[PDB]
Amino acid sequence: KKKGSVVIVGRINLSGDTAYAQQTRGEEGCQETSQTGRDKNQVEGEVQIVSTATQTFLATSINGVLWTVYHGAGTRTIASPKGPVTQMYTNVDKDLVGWQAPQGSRSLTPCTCGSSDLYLVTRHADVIPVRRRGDSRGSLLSPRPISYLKGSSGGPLLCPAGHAVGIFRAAVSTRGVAKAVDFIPVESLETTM
Ligand SMILES: [Zn+2]
Repeated sequence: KKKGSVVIVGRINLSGDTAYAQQTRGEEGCQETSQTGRDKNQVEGEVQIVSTATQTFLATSINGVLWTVYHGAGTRTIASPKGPVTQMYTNVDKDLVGWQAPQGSRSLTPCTCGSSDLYLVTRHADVIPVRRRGDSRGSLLSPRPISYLKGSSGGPLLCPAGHAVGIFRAAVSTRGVAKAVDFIPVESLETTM
């Protein structure tokens, strides 16, 4: 057998004054699209909700590349209107993969602000303040159970101006409580590019 494609199943809408998740495809259509690799749904926005047959997570467009984590996507293609699209970037050492950004998506601009006051966008459209603590680390201003972050890998960390600062990769927790986050800095994306 052959593994299916990653499938865009929704998005995190950041266009207005309120952030909210939108679903664009149900479970049945997702499984069919994963097998065929043919997705004719219109794509919009910067942060996509994506799914395989077994996992769901996020993917974020930055600089014309739709980025996500290797531990979610593996080496899978992504479904597109013309069929499955092969990864343009794969780096298991960074837990990073990327495809060409879908037609209709909007790309975040890489941050050049040098700010340490960040915001993590989750699959439930929570915008979580995060204080940057290193090249790949930031602390939650309000810790919370890791349950609330599960499924948000591939989502963005944003600066106050809405630039992309990094891609959410892993949670740092003590007794099931997430106190910090580990992320792929945008500079690591820009180098890979
Ligand atoms: Zn910025």
